[PDB]
Amino acid sequence: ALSAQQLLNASKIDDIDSMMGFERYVPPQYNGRFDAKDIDQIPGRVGWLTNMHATLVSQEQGISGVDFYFLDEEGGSFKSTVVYDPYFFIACNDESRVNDVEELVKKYLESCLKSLQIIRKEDLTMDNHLLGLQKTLIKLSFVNSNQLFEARKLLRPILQDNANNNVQRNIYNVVDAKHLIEDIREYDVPYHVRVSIDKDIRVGKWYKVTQQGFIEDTRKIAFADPVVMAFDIETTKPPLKFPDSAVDQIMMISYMIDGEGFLITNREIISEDIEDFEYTPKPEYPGFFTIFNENDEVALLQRFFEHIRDVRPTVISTFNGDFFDWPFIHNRSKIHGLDMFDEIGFAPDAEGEYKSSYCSHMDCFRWVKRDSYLPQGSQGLKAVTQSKLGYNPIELDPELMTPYAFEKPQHLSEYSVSDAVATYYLYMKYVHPFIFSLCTIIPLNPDETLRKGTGTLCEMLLMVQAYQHNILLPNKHTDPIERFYDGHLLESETYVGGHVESLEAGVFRSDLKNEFKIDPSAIDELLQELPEALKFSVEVENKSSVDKVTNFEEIKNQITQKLLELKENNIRNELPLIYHVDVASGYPNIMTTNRLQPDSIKAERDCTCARKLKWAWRGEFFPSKMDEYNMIKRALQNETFPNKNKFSKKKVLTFDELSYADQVIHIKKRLTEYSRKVYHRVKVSEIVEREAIVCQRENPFYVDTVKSFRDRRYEFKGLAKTWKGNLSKIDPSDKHARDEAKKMIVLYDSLQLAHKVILNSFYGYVMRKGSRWYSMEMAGITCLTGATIIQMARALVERVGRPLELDTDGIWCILPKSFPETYFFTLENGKKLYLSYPCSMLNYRVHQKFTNHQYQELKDPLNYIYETHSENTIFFEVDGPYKAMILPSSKEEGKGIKKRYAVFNEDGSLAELKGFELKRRGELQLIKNFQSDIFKVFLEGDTLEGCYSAVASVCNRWLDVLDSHGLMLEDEDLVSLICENRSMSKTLKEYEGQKSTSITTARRLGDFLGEDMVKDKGLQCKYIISSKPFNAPVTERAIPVAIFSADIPIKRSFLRRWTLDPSLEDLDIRTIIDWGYYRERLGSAIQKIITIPAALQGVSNPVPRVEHPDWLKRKIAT
DNA sequence: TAACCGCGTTC
DNA sequence: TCTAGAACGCGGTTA
Ligand SMILES: O=c1ccn([C@@H]2O[C@H](COP(=O)(O)OP(=O)(O)OP(=O)(O)O)[C@@H](O)[C@H]2O)c(=O)[nH]1
Ligand SMILES: [Ca+2]
Ligand SMILES: [Ca+2]
Ligand SMILES: [Ca+2]
Repeated sequence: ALSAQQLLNASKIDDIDSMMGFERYVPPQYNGRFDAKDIDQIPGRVGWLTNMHATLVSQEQGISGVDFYFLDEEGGSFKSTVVYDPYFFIACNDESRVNDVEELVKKYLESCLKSLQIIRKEDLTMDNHLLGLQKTLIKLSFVNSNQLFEARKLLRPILQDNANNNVQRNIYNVVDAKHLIEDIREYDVPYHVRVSIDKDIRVGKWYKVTQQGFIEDTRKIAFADPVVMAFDIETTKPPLKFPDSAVDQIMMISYMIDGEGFLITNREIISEDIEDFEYTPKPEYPGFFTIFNENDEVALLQRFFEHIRDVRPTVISTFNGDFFDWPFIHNRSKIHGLDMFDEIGFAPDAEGEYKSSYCSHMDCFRWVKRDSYLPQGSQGLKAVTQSKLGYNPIELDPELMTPYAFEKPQHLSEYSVSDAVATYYLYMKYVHPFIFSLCTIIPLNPDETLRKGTGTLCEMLLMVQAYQHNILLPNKHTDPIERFYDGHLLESETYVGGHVESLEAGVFRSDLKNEFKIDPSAIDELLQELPEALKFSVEVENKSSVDKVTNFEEIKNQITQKLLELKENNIRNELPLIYHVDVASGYPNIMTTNRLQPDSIKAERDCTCARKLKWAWRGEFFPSKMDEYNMIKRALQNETFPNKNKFSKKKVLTFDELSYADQVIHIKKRLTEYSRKVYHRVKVSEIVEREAIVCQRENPFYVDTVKSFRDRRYEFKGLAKTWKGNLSKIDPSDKHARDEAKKMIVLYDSLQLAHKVILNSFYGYVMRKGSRWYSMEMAGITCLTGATIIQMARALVERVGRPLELDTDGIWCILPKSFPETYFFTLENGKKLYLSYPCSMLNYRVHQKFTNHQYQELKDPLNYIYETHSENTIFFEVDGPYKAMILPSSKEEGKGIKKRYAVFNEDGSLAELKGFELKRRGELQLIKNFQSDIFKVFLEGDTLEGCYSAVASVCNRWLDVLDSHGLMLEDEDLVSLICENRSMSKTLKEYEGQKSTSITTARRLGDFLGEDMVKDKGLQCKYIISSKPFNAPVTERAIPVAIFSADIPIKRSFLRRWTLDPSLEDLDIRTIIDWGYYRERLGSAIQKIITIPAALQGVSNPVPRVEHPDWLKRKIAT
């Protein structure tokens, strides 16, 4: 009877919408033909779709439908409602008797079923579906979703029983219609997704709402301009603690509406009335903020709710507002006897996020977290503003927030409007165009398009294709609770992913000579392939013909000579060429080349059309066999356990009474113990080479969806490279032009990276939990193939140059200055074709060794005729040459550091900075600032030995800071330089039985500040490592840096407690630091970046105060 | 030493 | 309920 609450909320939503200008529109009646070619003749209203929600409407019980919120061409707004019967399917194990099943379900579901019907869809798991055979299904249609759910509850027992054996009575006897129900299908599709897919309606498109339905207006494709608002709230706060929606109150709320700024102030906390002012951090971001100095918090809350109600915003944007701002405003409204929903139509949803019916809430922190491609260290508003808006917003220590409400209140007002300016323009410039364009292809509304996982977005895209090709959706994947290998219980299984190699460390610079040993057989190979490779570069790499290029022979000879000079002088000491080669959309193009997709992975039983491809399976299992396995379960069966309902008539249960899971949970622990004692190892790892069949004739709806999104992303990736060239062609004095060109580059880099995470997820989706198209084989084939290609390329580079670092699909390398480099074919039309010989030599070989010659495609659908052709879209791309690249080395013998380096452009700017602590979130600020100071200095110096001498100076100055026990620095730069920060993904209760600096910091923070400090995850544990107690583990000396700002009484007690020294009176931070610990941290940094890499290049220790490891001193002494 | 964990990176 | 993947560096504990 929950329909009541649902029918109720619909009427509430209907009224809130009309209050905001969204009255329900019903179009005139029309009896002429429905043809989009006569859109101007059909009666109806034209609007721009801005939102969609599922609703329960009565005619004038509840009927399911979808509310579609529009903005019209006359500056007005409205909404329209489409109704559509929810439905799912019943599949049969005997197609000749579906009418019996049909007759049974029509009576068994007499209560909730509205209609039924026999439908055929294409099933990709069925024999002969490639010849036109279809699956026969019963389409069960309902009046609303509540009825659909009841049928599923009524059908699951029949599905549970039909796989639970048949209770027999007369044992001497030799089919029921119930047993003909194989499974239910397409039952877990969200209703609004179902309507958006079947009706082909997308937010962001123009439609004409007529009686016949929605007619897309393809004549207009430019978005209408909604009313957009962004807001930031700032609240008082207990010193050294977090705000509380109960005790603390909102000081002020800054916001901007379509460009115009505002600020409401609570004058019971703000010491003075604030006067209108301007914060325009850059000319392109105007910010004229009118102020509203209200009396009390209640008055502030009512100005906000009244302004919102008057401007009527279809989009409201925040930064982390779903988990702070909106809940704070909601609790402050409740305490003050205000109801947020009745006032602004906003209320928390099933996951604690605040949404409305008429306005989309766009938390920009969701975009940053999912689509920015920004590291977690750079996901704060300040870092996002710097990177994406090109300036520094106003800063303010959060401890100073509540005091400055009284002492310096104008400064507080400037900070709040800074956060406001950043959020509005971040949304309008970045989040708004991306999400609303994405809505035009994804059947979700803006709220969900921004928030759903990228694997769900991929699933949404694939379901469209599958539906529009009449392909039956697979049910969501499910793992077995237990899987076994050679009698051992498996802990985990996966595939061998990407191949990563650390090949060389040290300093490499375009002006510092390097030693090259060139394989003369490699040069002989390149010369044998040269003629065809340049023909390949002309015709395949440039979509051209060798006839129209006029200087083909001159280029051939020029490269030939340079090659031959290298074959005679194998040993060479030349300047380097620091280049990067990487496959463009590697895993996508690997997939499309090999026709990879989950429905193409076939067994030998179920299928020339077959292309055998290899992958590596890796499993982690216990060392115990089955004989041992069953022994522990028997012992667990005799044991008794506590009941999950703490309060129950009963208070204990048996194993067999426990969930098959909790059971396996207990089996896991005991099995681990037994393996640790009898075997001494708890987990055995094994890699098994496997081979899979990929049918080259299967319905390619998946791989076509990847290919289409690949081409979608490439448009923005290409525009970014186009504008990176346009900026290089503008004269340096022509400012503004460079400024707009740089803005275009940041725009298209961002857009293409935001598509890259979706493109990335098309690869990961086949391994996602709940994936409708699961395939471990397809992913393993993709990874192994890329590893085969990247090492073939390394083999060639090894023989004509020095590869430095290798990762998955990319290689960093130095090549001789005299290696064939860049050439330009000239066409009869004067058009020039670019040629990077290092690139095209790899791509010709790639297309010799990895082409798919078995790719098939439907030529004639009516008579099912396939044609085979050769497909290969795997190409290396190239960037460089660069000024410098710095790769660190390990502290251990014969070991490298993968995934960490720094690359510098010829102009001196930083190109790439990978992996280093400087980039990661948290880490020790000392190591952060040291790395920040060091990498630039690697460009100074006239020789390699003089280069290391330049960095050594910074090093010794930083060692001087620590050898001096922080006497040099003022009090601040110390507390800031020696603090280490770490985040806790869970809360501290969830780390039971674990030792870590963050755990110790969190517990000590709670004993001194209260249990409210650990009530939420994501805590920022800021700590220093104390010297005392001596000889104690480091996790036992982590002191939270908040104590040194606490009142003396608390400081001494806890300090004394934490140092195990009750006689301590000296409380000065510098006397508490274990400076030897930090001196060792800096030493390891200097060791891995400077000293050991220098030794590997034959340079005496440039920082002798950092002693070499004993293995390195012995290696040089011999 | 070597196994192992949490966090946050590079792909 | 909703939920893309694996390989890797490093500080730190623990067989
Ligand atoms: O977050 C990520 C990044 C990368 N990958 C996977 O790593 C592969 C190689 O990682 P790349 O960064 O080279 O991606 P790409 O080739 O698709 O992009 P561009 O070089 O054209 O810029 C990608 O093709 C993808 O499958 C992920 O699965 N997730
Ligand atoms: Ca803020
Ligand atoms: Ca790539
Ligand atoms: Ca690339």
